[PDB]
Amino acid sequence: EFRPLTLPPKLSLSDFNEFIQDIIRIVGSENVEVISVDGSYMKPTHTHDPHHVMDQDYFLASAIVAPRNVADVQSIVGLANKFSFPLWPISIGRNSGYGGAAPRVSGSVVLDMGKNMNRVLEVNVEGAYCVVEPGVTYHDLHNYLEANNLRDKLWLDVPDLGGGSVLGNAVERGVGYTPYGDHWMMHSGMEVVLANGELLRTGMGALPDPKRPETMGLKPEDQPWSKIAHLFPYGFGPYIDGLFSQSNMGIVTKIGIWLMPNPRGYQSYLITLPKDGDLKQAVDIIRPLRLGMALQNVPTIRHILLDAAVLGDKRSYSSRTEPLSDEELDKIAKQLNLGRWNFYGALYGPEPIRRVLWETIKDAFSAIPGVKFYFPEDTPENSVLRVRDKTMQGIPTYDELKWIDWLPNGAHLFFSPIAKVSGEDAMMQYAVTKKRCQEAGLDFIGTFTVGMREMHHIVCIVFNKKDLIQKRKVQWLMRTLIDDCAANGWGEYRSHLAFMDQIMETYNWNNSSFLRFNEVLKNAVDPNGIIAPGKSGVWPSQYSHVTWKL
Amino acid sequence: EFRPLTLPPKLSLSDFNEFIQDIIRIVGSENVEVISVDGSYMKPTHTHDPHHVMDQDYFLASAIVAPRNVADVQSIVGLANKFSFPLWPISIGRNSGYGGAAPRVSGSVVLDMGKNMNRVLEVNVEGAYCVVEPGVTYHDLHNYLEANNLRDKLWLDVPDLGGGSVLGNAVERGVGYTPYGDHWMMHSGMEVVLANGELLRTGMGALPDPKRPETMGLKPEDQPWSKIAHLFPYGFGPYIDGLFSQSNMGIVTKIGIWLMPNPRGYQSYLITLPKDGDLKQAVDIIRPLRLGMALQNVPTIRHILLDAAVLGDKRSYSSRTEPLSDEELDKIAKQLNLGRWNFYGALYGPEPIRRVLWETIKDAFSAIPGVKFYFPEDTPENSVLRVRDKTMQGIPTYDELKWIDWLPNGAHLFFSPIAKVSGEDAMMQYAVTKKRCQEAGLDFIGTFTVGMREMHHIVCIVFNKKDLIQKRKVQWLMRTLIDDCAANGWGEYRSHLAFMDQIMETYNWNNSSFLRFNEVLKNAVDPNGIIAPGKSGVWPSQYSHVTWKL
Ligand SMILES: *Cc1cc2c(cc1C)nc1c(=O)[nH]c(=O)nc-1n2C[C@H](O)[C@H](O)[C@H](O)COP(=O)(O)OP(=O)(O)OC[C@H]1O[C@@H](n2cnc3c(N)ncnc32)[C@H](O)[C@@H]1O
Ligand SMILES: *Cc1cc2c(cc1C)nc1c(=O)[nH]c(=O)nc-1n2C[C@H](O)[C@H](O)[C@H](O)COP(=O)(O)OP(=O)(O)OC[C@H]1O[C@@H](n2cnc3c(N)ncnc32)[C@H](O)[C@@H]1O
Repeated sequence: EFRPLTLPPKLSLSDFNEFIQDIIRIVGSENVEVISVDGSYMKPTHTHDPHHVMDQDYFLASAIVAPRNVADVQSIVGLANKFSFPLWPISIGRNSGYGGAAPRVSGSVVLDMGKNMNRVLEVNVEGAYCVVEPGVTYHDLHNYLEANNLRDKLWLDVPDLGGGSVLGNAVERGVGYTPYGDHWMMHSGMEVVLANGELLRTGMGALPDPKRPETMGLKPEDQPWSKIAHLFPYGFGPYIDGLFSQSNMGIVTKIGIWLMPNPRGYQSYLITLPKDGDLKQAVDIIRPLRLGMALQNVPTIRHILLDAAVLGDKRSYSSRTEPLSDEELDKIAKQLNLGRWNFYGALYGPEPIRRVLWETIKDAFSAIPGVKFYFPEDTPENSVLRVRDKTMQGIPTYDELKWIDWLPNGAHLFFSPIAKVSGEDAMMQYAVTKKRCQEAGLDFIGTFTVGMREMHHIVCIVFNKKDLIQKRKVQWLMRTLIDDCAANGWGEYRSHLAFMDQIMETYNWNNSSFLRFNEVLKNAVDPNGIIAPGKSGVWPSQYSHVTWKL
Repeated sequence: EFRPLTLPPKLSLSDFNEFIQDIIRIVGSENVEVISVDGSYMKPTHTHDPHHVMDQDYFLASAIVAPRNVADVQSIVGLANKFSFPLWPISIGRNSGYGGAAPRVSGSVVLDMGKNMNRVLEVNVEGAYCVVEPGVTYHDLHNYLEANNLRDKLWLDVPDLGGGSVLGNAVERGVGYTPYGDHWMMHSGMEVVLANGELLRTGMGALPDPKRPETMGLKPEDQPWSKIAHLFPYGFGPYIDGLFSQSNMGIVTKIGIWLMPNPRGYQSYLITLPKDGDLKQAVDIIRPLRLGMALQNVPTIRHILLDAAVLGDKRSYSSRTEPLSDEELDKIAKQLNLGRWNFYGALYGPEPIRRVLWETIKDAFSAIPGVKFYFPEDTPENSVLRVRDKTMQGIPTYDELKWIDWLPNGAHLFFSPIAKVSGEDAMMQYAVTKKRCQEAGLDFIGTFTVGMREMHHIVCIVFNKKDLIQKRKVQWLMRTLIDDCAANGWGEYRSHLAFMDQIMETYNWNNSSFLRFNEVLKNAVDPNGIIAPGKSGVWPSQYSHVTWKL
């Protein structure tokens, strides 16, 4: 196709054309869209940032290509090398709040790996795992399990929503809510196309399945894995798996994810915490309970405005233009039957064991006056618990999409520091975050998701994506929480596109030895710097720091 | 000093002699030894492989050097990059069975990091971790907890002996026997000196601790870590940590390791299995018990001779010079009241929970005919249950050292394939391995250790290090088994010095793609190839493959 809206850097129009002509020859014109519209969650955009904090067309694709299979990927990459054409690989592109499917560098070909590379590759029962291609959503896989009577033997692990890529999310090191909630941790045996075009599998993926007649002359892409590939991550030698999560080191085409066996007993629950300051003692209680396997999963501590926004928009609670007061949140608390904070957990296993745990948990949260315990049955039917009852047993839902509409043309953006699993520290993070929010005039909205020794603090910034004063005030808000949080020893675990640079600039111990060593590994595997340049602040040498850093 | 037995490649007497006087000026002569003796476990050698299968002097150092502090290491690294000198960084060198301290390339300096770098830097109770310099053995750290009555709050996780380096083991991807047995996956935040000489801290350890008067003007090395440095491995960006396990990509100077809080109740146990055959049905039972969480640690499945060898040498069972018959092991089994395979585990937490689990396990294993269940109390003073009942609660011990002395000049070598957790696979592998040991004229000795979805199969080759006819047969055994298991789809998880190249060539999916990529990264970060050339079969460009591989 003829003439695009932004060309990649140093590339003439002539080339872009002799390039996209060559891509069209391989993939067919059906699998190429050249850009010369925000959409929705269900039909996600592949061109730009749908919850945009910078101008709408700031991070913008030049093309979008949907490779049919692994070989088309090698063919594309070969070409990208020949033309020095940056590539932005996506799986589903539902990475909203972090940029969605937009390229960090405008002009890049967005690689729609998920459109056609779709297959649930294997579901293995006795080894309790699955292999997945980029195009399998959480829902795709769920329906795979149901339509195979498999929901009786194995369970999933889902984020808040069901539309996200299984492998896409995992390489982002994202987080879910059962005992198998550490998604990256649950991987074994990845397949990757390298910057140079070669296919690599990792771990025991590197151990070939022994020759037999059935598998002869199969393209490497299409070859089976040897037994232990998806059972043991480490293989032998240096353990390079993690070079492919939050990286531009590779394009991931296959991943193994371990699936949790049906526990033979399930029960979700809600603990409501009356006062705002009950976060402090709550976290303090969750701490020995996490480290000692009374809490089996990844429980969440939600802010009252998180649940409030799922149920109804802002305009239905107050007409005010400024943020909500402390009295007015107690009013939304007493209203919905929730606390200021709300702690959602789940128990897994046979009744005998659930029994003891639950008494231990109840009897621990009892030192907080006015506390209240609910099973899903006890609550209203539109309740958030009644949604997370599904979420913490591996069932994909979409109800939690509703909080994005807490403001007119709603858009979210995550500020995601990590805090100690100590009540003192969590308050500190809160008060530091809560303060700047009120300065930018945003309401505070967030969850703590409870890891073993860590808490992901998801500060949910919603903003009117068509209010230009406010978008700029969020930018100022973000850039400041980052710096503030650092000045207090907190770094963010994951980053939006426009804060990649700054957040990375945050981990500068010993004069940025981490980024330097990272850069070194980038230039070695991607000589011409074509895979996802700029991702996580890692820039190859042909991209000037002065020109490209934000 | 002046005249070693072996110079490194390409390096003159005069050059070596300058390097050596130079190193002496930094570290002091009482930290430098030039070599111009096999030691014990209680005092390990630093020059060569003490359980040598190759000639005794085959893997040999030109000298040992012991840096006092991290700056020393940098200084040394810089001399090595100047003179083109191979380093071989150890912590303790108790890698008996895998080469001990021996340098893969002879003429290397062995860097004894543990001799002075020695300290438990931290033990944090709320965080339930520690920070550890290379020299902190398991016992050392155990003793550190006792001197602060922390034994009552925090528990270790330990390998079969107490001598190993906490981080030595950890970066070899070692294994122990509590809920915390996967040692590598219990690190957070490590410190590395790169081949270039620059100091790197990984993960959150790259977010620096914010400034305050009390820490002003400290060298990088001595600086505190930010609050989330040993709580959250991932940090931000590409996750390089695994690049430093079982590789030559740096010298580790510190590490964080998670510590398990006292569970509040602990019972260990021995289930014995009568027939050689029972191995099969046993493993099928393990599978759901492991996968559903009835089995909380890494339990092991032990071959009779291992136990037997703990209790006396071979000469204490038969004057036989050749392998013990199948029927003789039946005699031995009954002799000390064990089965032909023995299962050891433990239960963690309060009485109510342990009960329910320890029933779930009784019932499951009872399907095996002639089964028998022993708590520690039920067995004789000398028991392996008694030794292990300490081990699966993080107590250092040394009893299991005896089995090394099954044969007159007993030395052990490990063959370490992974197996699925399936009785049918386990049996196939066992059969492949037993057969070959037989053709080699050796007693088959071995444990499976139970990972969640895989089994570590340690075939324990013990042999008489002065028998040359035997040395050669173990050499034939090892190399035959490696291949055999590859032909049946099974890779080795960890390697001895003499088998590193071969093991790697086993992981040759898609025309050795895994090795090649590995070599790229290596050469990038080690322009001069001075860090441990040839570990894991990963050779820098200056080391020609023809000259250097076995
Ligand atoms: C809006 C929102 C988001 C959200 C959430 C709740 C709401 C209402 N709750 C989440 C949660 O509970 N847990 C979680 O991890 N994320 C949460 N989010 C954020 C986000 O929506 C989800 O994480 C979502 O699953 C991520 O989107 P997706 O799975 O579609 O990933 P992607 O769009 O493809 O892009 C992710 C990044 O990964 C890299 N990538 C992806 N595939 C490849 C391949 N195969 N090769 C190389 N790199 C790949 C890209 O760099 C891209 O930036
Ligand atoms: C003889 C024996 C061995 C044994 C065992 C039982 C017996 C009777 N049981 C083991 C077990 O249960 N689990 C396990 O993982 N290993 C077992 N072994 C083997 C061995 O005894 C122990 O594993 C021991 O812990 C290993 O020795 P050590 O901990 O002392 O390690 P090292 O010799 O100092 O070094 C080993 C390799 O690690 C790399 N290394 C070490 N230090 C560094 C630094 N600081 N930087 C970078 N790399 C480092 C080197 O590659 C070195 O060769």
